[PDB]
Amino acid sequence: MMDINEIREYLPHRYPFLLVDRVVELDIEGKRIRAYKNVSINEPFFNGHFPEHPIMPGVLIIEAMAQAAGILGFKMLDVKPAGTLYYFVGSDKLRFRQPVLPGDQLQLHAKFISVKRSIWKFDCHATVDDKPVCSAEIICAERKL
Amino acid sequence: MMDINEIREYLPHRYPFLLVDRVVELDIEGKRIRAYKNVSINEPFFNGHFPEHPIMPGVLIIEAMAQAAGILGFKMLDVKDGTLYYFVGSDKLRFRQPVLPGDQLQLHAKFISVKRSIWKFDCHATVDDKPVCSAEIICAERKLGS
Amino acid sequence: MMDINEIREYLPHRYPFLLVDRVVELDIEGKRIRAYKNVSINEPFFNGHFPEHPIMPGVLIIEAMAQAAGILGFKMLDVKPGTLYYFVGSDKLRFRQPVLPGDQLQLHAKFISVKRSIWKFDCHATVDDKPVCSAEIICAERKL
Amino acid sequence: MMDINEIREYLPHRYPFLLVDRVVELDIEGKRIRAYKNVSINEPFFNGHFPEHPIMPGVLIIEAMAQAAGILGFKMLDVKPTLYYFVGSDKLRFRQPVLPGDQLQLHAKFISVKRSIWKFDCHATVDDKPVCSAEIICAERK
Amino acid sequence: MMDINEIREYLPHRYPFLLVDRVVELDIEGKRIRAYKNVSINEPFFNGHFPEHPIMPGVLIIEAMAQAAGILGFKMLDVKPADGTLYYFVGSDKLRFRQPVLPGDQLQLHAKFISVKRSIWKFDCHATVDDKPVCSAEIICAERKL
Amino acid sequence: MMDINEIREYLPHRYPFLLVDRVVELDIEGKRIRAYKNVSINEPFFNGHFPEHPIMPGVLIIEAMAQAAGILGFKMLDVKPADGTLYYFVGSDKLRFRQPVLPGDQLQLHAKFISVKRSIWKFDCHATVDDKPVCSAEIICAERKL
Repeated sequence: MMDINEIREYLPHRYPFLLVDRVVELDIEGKRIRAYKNVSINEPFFNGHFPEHPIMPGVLIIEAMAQAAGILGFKMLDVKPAGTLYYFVGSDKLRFRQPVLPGDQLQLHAKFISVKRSIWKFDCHATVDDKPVCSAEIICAERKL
Repeated sequence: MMDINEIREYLPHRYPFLLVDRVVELDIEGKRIRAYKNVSINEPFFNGHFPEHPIMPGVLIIEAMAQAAGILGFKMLDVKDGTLYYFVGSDKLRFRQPVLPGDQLQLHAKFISVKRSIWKFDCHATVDDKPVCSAEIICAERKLGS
Repeated sequence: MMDINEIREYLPHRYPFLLVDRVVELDIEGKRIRAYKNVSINEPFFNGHFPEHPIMPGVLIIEAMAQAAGILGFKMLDVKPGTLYYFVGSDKLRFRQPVLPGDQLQLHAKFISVKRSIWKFDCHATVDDKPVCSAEIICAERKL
Repeated sequence: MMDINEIREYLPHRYPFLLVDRVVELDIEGKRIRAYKNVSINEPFFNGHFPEHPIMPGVLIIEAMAQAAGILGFKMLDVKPTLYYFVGSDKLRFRQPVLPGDQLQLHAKFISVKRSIWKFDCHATVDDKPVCSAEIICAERK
Repeated sequence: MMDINEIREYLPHRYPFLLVDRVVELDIEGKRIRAYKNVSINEPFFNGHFPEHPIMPGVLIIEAMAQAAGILGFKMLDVKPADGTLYYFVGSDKLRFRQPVLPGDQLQLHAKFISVKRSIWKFDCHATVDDKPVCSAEIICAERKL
Repeated sequence: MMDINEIREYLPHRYPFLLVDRVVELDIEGKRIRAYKNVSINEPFFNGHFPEHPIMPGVLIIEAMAQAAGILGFKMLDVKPADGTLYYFVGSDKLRFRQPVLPGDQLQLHAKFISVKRSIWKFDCHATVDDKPVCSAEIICAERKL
């Protein structure tokens, strides 16, 4: 497990862009991670997306996954960042199904695929109550701000 | 059972002070309600309470409870307009364990009575079924603007 | 007198949860404190409490008193804080009238007793010397 | 006296740019107003001006003054939902910084209007000491 | 040639999630649009992404493009989308980021119409700063109504 | 040229009051400076100034000019960064606005050293959009310790 403070030792992200509230399982060997992001109406983006109809942005669901991928990529090499960041460089298959709503517990999954040099590929899935909500193959480049 | 949109039809509260994200059960016959508030680090009060140690203000837990009760009240009398149940007191209130980002604050409100338009509710808040806060909420019907 | 920066040396709270704008009197022999919070429509919480009807949340009034209480606690023992007085409970908490934009929320906190790490304060809040809220605040002095 | 709800009926400004918390006196006879803005540490502009040193931006003191003038203007012509656009000032001066916990007193005295160009004599004070003073010039629009 | 007010007539997005500041060219016969988003340090997301190292989130560039696409949509089918109607971002194949967008940059947004089988629309979008390629992707929206 | 980080080494201003997004020209010999501030609808003040009619507060334009002047002041005397010094805005003359700045505009900031009497500086300042005048004033500062 990992609470918000540990999470913040791995991600430089801060308000209003830290989209991982907890990491429930770190399958150290399976090279995969399970974490969630509580979706609440008391978040800053809801008012603008959209007035009268709150729907968590999809791009934000993407960002949530990449952030989880990042944590994983670090724990795998049993290290503690320095600044060091898994820069979101691209993505292939990227899809959404049902929309995420206030009150939902966005579940995040990321599985290690490859890594050619500095590039990393992850297979990420976001789900609400087991029902799939998003899926994409995230691509990151280990960089240093 | 009601989502954020239904919730906002009974509570006049708005961002950044709407602290009930969903109502799982509204037993109008038993005159009680069960709902919750998702605690996320991505909320505006965390940066200030406290930097480097996110802890949901207890006063917000009270606020979340009073809002839970409020929904029940409005429902009990089909009260829509906007006026609310003005939080006027509590004889006893206690906190146990702090609430943290990631928690799902479970809210319980049970209608007790109403004399002179003064409502008393019996509320409890819990996380992972462990008790977090309990208190007797006193609200008094009033029109916003009075 | 204590300006906002001295207050921030004692209270770890920050925007948008620092609810004491100035400490005006500190009576240590009598174990009481007088401070205040300025209410302004230019505060983040007003847009949501409530649209077209700005009223300072009662819970925030409580928060302001608990915060003033803590300053008093540290002051009573010459402490120069990572200690925090956690709000662990309250007895007979009551609100008389609502606090509105333009008001100067006066905060009074008086030491009642202490049993180890559990402190009890007698608190009141007033606008133009009129009662607005009162309660017995219970705090637990703990490491943040 | 005018509370915040009435003020919001004469000014189109809304959070985070409504800088008049209360109108204590509105002298329609003398064509002048007396209002104030409560300065609290819980305002959005303090974190950025400045970290460790909270000082109300002089420009917001100017804006607060212009806004008090605007309430006078609208009262005078009984204007409901236009705007009193800030077009200038000739001599503007700041004497001391305004800090958290200060009650920013705002004074506006109507001077004249010609071709829809309004001119007001403004002053701001804290604990009755002078903080700012300037001649605000506005022009109706929208 | 649309300003911010006209834009808010087509997109239901509002603060802090409206990322199209101006439409410089709307070529309907060419089924393509050109708009931009002024990037300023004075925006809510920079403090969190990242402290002392401001970099516009890539995901927000994707969002900016999906918004420009939506504006092109409505204009194409000559409608006045005054009814919460929206182009719900459903997916995207091949998405790339070629360099960080920083404050002061003027995010140039380009969206080219492609297909439209049933209610699912497809757009070929590119983002550039100082004419240099920044991002590129294939946005797939699914017209629905909130 | 100066990017946002360099700018933040000279100016202590932070969100939401940093109004210089980039410095394009620093002419020491001529004692002038050219910088700009990107105006985006995605900024905290627009919602309040005004709802449905976004206009950049003229006073913020003043602030933006004073901030650019400060940078000029330091560069002129080769003053190394974070000095803990602030060019405190203490007064002005001939302040005039000729037209509103709107979302999408790139506010151009010009500041020209006029004279210095010990700690009191005077600058000749102008702001423009698309090279057309928007604001002008003589900015008087007092170099003091933050």
